[PDB]
Amino acid sequence: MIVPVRCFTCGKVLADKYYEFKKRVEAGEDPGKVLDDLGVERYCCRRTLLSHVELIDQVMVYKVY
Amino acid sequence: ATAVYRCAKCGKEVELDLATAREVRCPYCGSKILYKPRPRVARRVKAI
Amino acid sequence: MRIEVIRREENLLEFYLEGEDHTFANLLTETLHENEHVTFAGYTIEHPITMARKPRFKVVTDGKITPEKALEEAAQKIFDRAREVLEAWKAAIE
Amino acid sequence: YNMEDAVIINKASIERGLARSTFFRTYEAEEKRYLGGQKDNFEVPSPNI
Amino acid sequence: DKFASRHGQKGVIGLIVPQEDMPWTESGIVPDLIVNPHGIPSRMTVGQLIEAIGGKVASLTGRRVDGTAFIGEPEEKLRKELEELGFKHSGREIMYDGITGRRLEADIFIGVIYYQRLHHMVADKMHARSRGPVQVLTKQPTEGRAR
Amino acid sequence: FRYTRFEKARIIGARALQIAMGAPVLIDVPEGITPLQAALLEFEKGVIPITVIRPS
Amino acid sequence: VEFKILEKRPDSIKFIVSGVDVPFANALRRTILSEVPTFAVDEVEFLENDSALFDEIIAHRLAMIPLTTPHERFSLDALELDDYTVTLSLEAEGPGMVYSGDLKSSDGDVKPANPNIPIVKLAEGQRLTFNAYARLGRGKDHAKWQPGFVYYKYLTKIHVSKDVPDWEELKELAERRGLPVEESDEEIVITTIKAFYLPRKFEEHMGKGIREEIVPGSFVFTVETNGELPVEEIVSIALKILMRKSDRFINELHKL
Amino acid sequence: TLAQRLKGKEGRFRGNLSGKRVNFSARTVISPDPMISINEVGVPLAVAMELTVPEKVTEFNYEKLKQRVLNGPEKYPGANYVIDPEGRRIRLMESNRELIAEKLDIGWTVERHLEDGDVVLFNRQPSLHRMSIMAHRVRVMPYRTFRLNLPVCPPYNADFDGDEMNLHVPQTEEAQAEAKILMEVQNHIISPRYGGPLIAGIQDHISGGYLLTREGAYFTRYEVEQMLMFAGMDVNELPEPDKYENGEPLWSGKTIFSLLLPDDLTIWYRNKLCDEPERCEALEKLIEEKLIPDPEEVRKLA
Ligand SMILES: [Mg+2]
Ligand SMILES: [Zn+2]
Ligand SMILES: [Zn+2]
Repeated sequence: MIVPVRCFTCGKVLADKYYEFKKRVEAGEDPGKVLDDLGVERYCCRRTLLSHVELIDQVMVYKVY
Repeated sequence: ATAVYRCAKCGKEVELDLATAREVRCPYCGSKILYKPRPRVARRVKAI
Repeated sequence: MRIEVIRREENLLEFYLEGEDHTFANLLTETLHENEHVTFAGYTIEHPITMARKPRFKVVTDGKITPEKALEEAAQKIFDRAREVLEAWKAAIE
Repeated sequence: YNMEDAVIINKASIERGLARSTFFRTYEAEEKRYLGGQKDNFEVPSPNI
Repeated sequence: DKFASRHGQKGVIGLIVPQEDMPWTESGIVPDLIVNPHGIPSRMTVGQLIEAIGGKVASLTGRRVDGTAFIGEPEEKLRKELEELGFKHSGREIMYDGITGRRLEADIFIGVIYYQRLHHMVADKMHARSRGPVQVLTKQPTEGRAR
Repeated sequence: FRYTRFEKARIIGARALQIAMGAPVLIDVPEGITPLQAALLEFEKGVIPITVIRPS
Repeated sequence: VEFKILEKRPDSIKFIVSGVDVPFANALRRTILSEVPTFAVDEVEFLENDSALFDEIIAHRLAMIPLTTPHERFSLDALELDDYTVTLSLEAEGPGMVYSGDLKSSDGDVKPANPNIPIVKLAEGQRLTFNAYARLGRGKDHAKWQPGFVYYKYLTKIHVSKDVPDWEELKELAERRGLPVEESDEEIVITTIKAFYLPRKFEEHMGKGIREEIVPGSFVFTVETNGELPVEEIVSIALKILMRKSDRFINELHKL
Repeated sequence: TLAQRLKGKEGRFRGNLSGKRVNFSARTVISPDPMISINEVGVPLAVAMELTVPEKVTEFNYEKLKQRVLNGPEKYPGANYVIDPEGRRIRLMESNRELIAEKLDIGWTVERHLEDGDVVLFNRQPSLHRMSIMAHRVRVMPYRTFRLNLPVCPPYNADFDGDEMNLHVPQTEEAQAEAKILMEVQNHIISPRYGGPLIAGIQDHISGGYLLTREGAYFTRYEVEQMLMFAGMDVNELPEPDKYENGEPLWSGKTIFSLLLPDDLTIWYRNKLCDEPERCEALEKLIEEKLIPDPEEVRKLA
């Protein structure tokens, strides 16, 4: 539901640059170039960033207490 | 043996005694479903 | 580190090395292979779960030197090589 | 260890949160009322009982 | 723990191998899963290989690969873009052994495959009874694991 | 004369049952083995006293 | 032993090691991966947690946060790590997003390296308060203690004969991919400092037209860090750990 | 009514008399384990600390059983119950753990935890043949799943795609002896259905054997030593290398495979890799004439 902190393969941190990547993707730019300029070169980290979908915003609306 | 409870919908604190409760509900909004609040005693969770 | 001798012969030494993994085991085995007086030098892990940290080593020499001396020489060679690589790495940046 | 349809997983990947799952089980308790006014009570049972 | 691919390839975890012991490719990629090569051709599962190629292509390019039936991206096109990305057409990569450290004599096929964890976990399936409750009728052990 | 698998299993079971509730071992023991292992070593040493009755 | 540095970045280093064999390179890689110790969150004491994420998920996310390791104070090369505990206290109230930089560390030098790591989103009326206890550990026990990533490849030279058709395409592809290419009057030599794979049209020449040789005792190493330790100090720490392991083995042999 | 209680699959005769639920049994998923022998089964620690073997206290196992009692049920290797000679069963808790241990004597019974070398039954359902259950040896590992050696899988008709297997622990000494002698794994290698090998190598075993024994397959000294150590072979000294390449010795895979076979073994046949019958016919003819062909002569036309 939230972006993982590190890549599952090598442990490279990706949560810092995920929201910038998502914002640039919504602007219409090619996600490959966005990943390239963000330092995400290995396709395992690219797998982690691309395949992740944000869902925590739809879980926060259901309060539990 | 009365205790404080949290409402499911409004979320405000609801106070009632379950031992001698003729009916358990939130008087503020009429909701009949309540949540038991988490205790403030510190709990320790192992990181992975 | 701990050494537990299982079988000892006139030229053979078999021992468990508790607290170690494939890294130092492979390094020591190859360093022993670098020695010409060691006829046989092998290591194994009998189970990657129960005893993944307890490799078993078998060292058989030709009789010129004891297997313990060969293992000590291999460890000293590993230490010297690591020191040389560390010094080269420090000189590379500085 | 991947023989006969088996698979091998990475320890670091598992420790990094890959394929991590949580299992929820829900239990229910009802303060049922019996004949003659007898009913269940929600309280910590005494050791004497 | 039961893990299954989307093409009917299923199995339990055989070993939790540490990352230092796992092999890695020349590009610096350590696989998150290792499957036996014997199961791929016996069950005639080429869609798994096509999905691995498409997943690698999608990860490298950043664009999701369409896998729809009869209108999906052709396999040959996927191999073409994989070649244009700097990788081998077949998806094979030069891998080094994680224990010995030497280069493997065969180029290993590594790609991104969607693997899902199933609810048939070993935590809810392990049962162990020595002695306990018995049936009131036959004086025999009870049914199931809950009791 | 040879011992069948069923006869050998029956002899070992009887010897282990005897050892469990008495019947001191006729041979040395490794100080920690189970009575089944004691019966196995007794059979391996050829010292068992139990015979097999065969119809004739 | 000769060291040649190819690329240096504030989070990574790619270099060439010469004079060492395959077992030594593998041992160095494994020592960097699993033996080099760093600071990671080991335990979490929770006071309040009203977020969507569970306690275990938040604790695991905290464990994945890289923490700076003061290698000067703590002898990271020792076989026994110091039992020092660093407390990072967080007390945040929603709505908003909890970042790694909001943690208040009890030690100045032991702090999260990346202060822009999201942890959890808090809605209105949701608050999160905890104390995370971090201690030194090795990557062989958990992935949270890994200083980063490390790999190496064989330093291989690819000789392409000029009789092979479209050799200029291979030369320009290698030049585009940042590989050192030397040109002679009979063949072209490509130094594979990165992962280089020949196209399908050149696969038929891999036996007699295009050849690949492995430089004996030379490897290309790439080590990337997540900010816990300087990328130059990780190799030195791993080599010192190997030296300490050799000394301990010598001592054990003398005791035996 | 009574007729339906007696008859049917769920009836007393079938569901309660011919077959019934038993005690001291476990059941969980199986995972591969080539590192253990065909005689061994991977028993989880949680399963081992639950299933108990009742061992009578004798003059030779008194110290071991006393240590098991002193360990308790929460420490491995320990014990769960103690039965006096008169016949009262006492469960071992923390309070009476030392008191019962001090009271232990000859004739007492200790329900100790599953230890290494213990004989247990390993059955997979459905049991179509008598080879569907065999008596293995307990190997205790700290994980959760069962572990079974791969060559024993074809007897069980079991893969590792979520297969569930059961384990039965014999209690009486006679049952343990019967399991050890009759239903041991190595005693049922040959299938009685067709008189051929049932416990046999499959898949990766066959592929690795082909890769090792194929023509042109050579290995370095380090690789040969590593595989000898991995296979647990008692090869103290390496054999003479077959050839030297680039100044280093090389060993043929056939030479390494020959160390497995007994020194007095001689057999010739044709395998499934036959597509040039001329060479096979020449080899058969050469064997037929001399009956002891020279190894150099065989290798010339191998
Ligand atoms: Mg199956
Ligand atoms: Zn990655
Ligand atoms: Zn309310």
